[PDB]
Amino acid sequence: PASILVVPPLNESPDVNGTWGMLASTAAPLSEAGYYVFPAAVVEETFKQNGMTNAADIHAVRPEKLHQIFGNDAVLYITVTEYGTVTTVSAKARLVDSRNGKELWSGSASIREGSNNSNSGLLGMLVSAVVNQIANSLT
Amino acid sequence: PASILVVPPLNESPDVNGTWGMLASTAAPLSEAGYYVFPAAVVEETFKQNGMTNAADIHAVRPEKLHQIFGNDAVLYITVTEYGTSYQILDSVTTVSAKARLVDSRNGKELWSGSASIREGSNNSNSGLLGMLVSAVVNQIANS
Repeated sequence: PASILVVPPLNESPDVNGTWGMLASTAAPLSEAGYYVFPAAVVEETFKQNGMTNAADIHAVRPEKLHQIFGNDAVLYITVTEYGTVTTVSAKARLVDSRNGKELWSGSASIREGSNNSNSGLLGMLVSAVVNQIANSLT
Repeated sequence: PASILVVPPLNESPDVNGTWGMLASTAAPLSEAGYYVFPAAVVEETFKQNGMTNAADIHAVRPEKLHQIFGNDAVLYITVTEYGTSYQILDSVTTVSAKARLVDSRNGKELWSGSASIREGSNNSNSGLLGMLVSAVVNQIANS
C-alpha cells in the first residue's frame, strides 16, 4: 500500500468538535511512515463535487468506488467513539485495501488526562512508551 | 519542573515482559518536550548501588528521598496495568494500557497525570499506523 485516502472520520461522540482538526493531524505521521497521503483539499473538493459532505455517507461508500475516483491503494477509516471531560478521547481505525475491501490493519486507542493539568508533552511521552512496548511484543 | 527522574515502571500485568525496555523509551519524547532527564542505565545503576532493583520497592520510596539522591525536580511514575493478547480464532488482539503521574519531588504534589490504552489486531501489526492513531488522538486532546 503506497498510497492512503483518509476520509473524514466518523464522530460517535456527543461533542461536535470531537473530530475537528483530526483528519489534518493524520497527514504527518502517515508520510513519516512512508505512505503517500492524498492531499486533503483536493479530496474534500472531490467529495463535494460528487454530492457528499457528510461523514456517515462517505464511510458507507464501497471502497471500490473510492478507488475508481482517486486511484488510492488504501482507505483509512477513523471513528471517534469517546470525546469529553479529566478529558478522555477514544478512537478506532482500520486501513482497507481499496480494490477488494480487504482489511489491512486495525487498531484503537483511548487516552485520558487529568483536567486539573493539561500537557501533550507528557501525554505524548506516555503514548509513545505504550506504542514502543507493543512494537516489541510477540508481534 | 525542568529535571525529571523516571523510575523503573511498575508492572501490574501477568506478563513479565510488560515493562522491558520501557524506561529507555521515555528519554526521547521527554527531551523533545524540553525536560532534562537521566539515561536509563544511569538511574538503574544508582538504585542498584543503593540496594534497590525491584520496581515496587522504588515506587514506595518517598519522593523527597529520591530528591536527596538525584537532585531531581520531579519524579515520573509509570504503571503498566494491561499487557497481552486475547487469542481468538480469526485473530488475536494485543492490548497495552499504562497510567502515569508526575510528582514534585520536594513536596510530593502531583503535577500531571494521564493514561493510555492501545489495542491492535495481531494478524496485521504495524507500529507506523498505531503511531499515527495515537498521535491523532493526542492532537484532539491538545486542541480541546
